[PDB]
Parts: sequence; structure tokens; C-alpha cells
Amino acid sequence: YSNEQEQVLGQIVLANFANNEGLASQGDNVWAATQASGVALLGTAGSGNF
Amino acid sequence: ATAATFSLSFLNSMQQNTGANNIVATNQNGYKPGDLVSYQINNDGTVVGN
Amino acid sequence: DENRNLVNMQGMQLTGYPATGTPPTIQQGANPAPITIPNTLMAAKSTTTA
Repeated sequence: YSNEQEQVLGQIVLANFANNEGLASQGDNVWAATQASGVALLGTAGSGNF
Repeated sequence: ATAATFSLSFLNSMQQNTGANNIVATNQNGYKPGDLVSYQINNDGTVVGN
Repeated sequence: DENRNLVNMQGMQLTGYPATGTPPTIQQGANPAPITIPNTLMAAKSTTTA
């Protein structure tokens, strides 16, 4: 901002998987989660498995 | 937290006029906790997670 | 960097042997730690040996 100040507005989450190669495509360049692919497993982009 | 009692070994030392004093090796088997970064398969046959 | 650590062109910290003591010297076997160049001012010291 214009007063020597910073603010945050959010932080993008990433999503790992227990298993790739099981995600299916449904047209556009996106993937839908399926059975035999796992739960979402959201997280942050800094550390850990991401 | 519960404090420990540990055995400290000055084994394999020397005193033979090698200039001045300097440590050459220090080790122990304690570590802070952490989570799984990455798994790999070596060529001898094992699977190892770092 | 912005808070006085010896840092390369991408944001990682050059580490070395930490300096401790009054007067500070270098311990030749410690576990390494980042280096900070402090902007604090030297406190005085009483005379003990002439």
C-alpha cells in the first residue's frame, strides 16, 4: 500500500496425492480425483512433501 | 521432559605430538523429529525414505 | 541480507563455526550455525591483568 505497508490477502494451497497415474481427465487441462487415487491431502508449498 | 543418562567414549584417541589439539570425530545417535520427504529405491535392492 | 546474514544470490545462508565466549573465540568442533554480522556496540571490560 501507499503508506510503507504490506498486507497479505491469502496463500495458495497445494494438494499432494498418495498415488498419481489414477487421476482421470474430463476434457480441459484439469484432473478429477477418483477411487484408487486417494484423499485430497492439502498442504502448504514451503516444506514437507510439496 | 525426562532427562537421560548417556555413555560417552573417548576411545581411539592419541597423543603423539601432532602440532596442537583438534577434534577429528564426534557422533551420537539422537535426533529431532521430522516427517517423510522422499522415498527412493537403491540399486542394491533396498528402499530408503529420507 | 535485510537482517545481517552472509547470504548468496538466491536466499541461502553460509554457515560456519559459531563464535562464543567473553572474549569470543572459535571452537574447533561445534555443530555449524549461520553467521551474523551484528550492529550492536561493544560493552566495556574491566581490567584484570596488567
